[PDB]
Amino acid sequence: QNITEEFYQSTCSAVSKGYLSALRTGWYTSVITIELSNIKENKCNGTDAKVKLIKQELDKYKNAVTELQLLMQ
Amino acid sequence: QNITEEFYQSTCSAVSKGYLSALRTGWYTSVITIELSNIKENKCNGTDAKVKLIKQELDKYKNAVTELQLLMQ
Amino acid sequence: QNITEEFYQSTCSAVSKGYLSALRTGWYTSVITIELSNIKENKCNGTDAKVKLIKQELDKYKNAVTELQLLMQ
Amino acid sequence: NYIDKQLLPIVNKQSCSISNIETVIEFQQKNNRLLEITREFSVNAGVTT
Amino acid sequence: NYIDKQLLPIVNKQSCSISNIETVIEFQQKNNRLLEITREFSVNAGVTT
Amino acid sequence: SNKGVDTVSVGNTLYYVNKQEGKSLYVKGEPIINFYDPLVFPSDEFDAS
Repeated sequence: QNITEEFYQSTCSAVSKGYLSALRTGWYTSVITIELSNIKENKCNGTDAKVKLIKQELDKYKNAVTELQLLMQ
Repeated sequence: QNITEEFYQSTCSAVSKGYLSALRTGWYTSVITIELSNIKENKCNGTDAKVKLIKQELDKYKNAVTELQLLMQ
Repeated sequence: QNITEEFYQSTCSAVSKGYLSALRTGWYTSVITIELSNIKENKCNGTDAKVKLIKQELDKYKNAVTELQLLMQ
Repeated sequence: NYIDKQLLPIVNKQSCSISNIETVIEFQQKNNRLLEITREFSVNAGVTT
Repeated sequence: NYIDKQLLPIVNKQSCSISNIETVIEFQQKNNRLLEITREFSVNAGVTT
Repeated sequence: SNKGVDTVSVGNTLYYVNKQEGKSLYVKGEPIINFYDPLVFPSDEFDAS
């Protein structure tokens, strides 16, 4: 055990000694990039033609990306 | 560039002049509602009868909604 | 109505009387565990052999768990 | 009698799994906005910032 | 021989794809609670409020 | 000291010097079994007839 407590009745306070420190004095930046593994619509028909999973799943993304592209100014 | 800095040795302090402001003095509320595009169980059997995706996927939701209905009082 | 306001011109301050209280003086801990409903890979071939959903879906998890196992020290 | 009593029951059983699946996707997909919201309300217990 | 050597190999390849799918789904579904937890610990680095 | 004392009462308000251990909770999960059914044709009895 390193950490301890000292108690002073003179001031009726308690110190907690035995800590090593790190004082943040600046910032370090990094530019992380990432790429989209893009899907190409597969042309042909499924069980239900009224259902285009590949298309809707892209517009779900595209539209998400768009809503973020409006936050940068 | 608008923003600049002045340094006063008299007080050993530095001001950062050149900011335009917006001071929040109240709130503006809005009530947004949204509806569930509900799925109706499709009655018929699948490849594995012991697997009811649609029912469990609703109970996954239903039960989530229920857990929120318990936080309001 | 319980809550009221008193206004003092003497001090130019306003009190809000009429609140009942709860003062946190400690913590109550509980150890929650949860188990993984594990999937066993199904060995046989699908429409596209180059696609191993069950395997990739575990490695998606496995790798998340691993990345957390690196946060405890 | 094999086509009709054996292989068509399974192709149709298959035609049902694929309808359920295509739907569970389309449910997580059309209610995308709802499902996200209801998540981060679950995570902040009703008040999010 | 078309039914048995050509078309049954594909119906069975499909009955396997659909079990994989149905399982990967049923995995995101029974461990639904776990996966949230393990998500929000990743996002708060181990301590969430 | 937090060794000897776990509680300190001061009047009508109770302070807790040490955290209070609680019920342990467990959420049990059983492995999900994927099942399929291969569709096999009896060619040998047929290739004889």
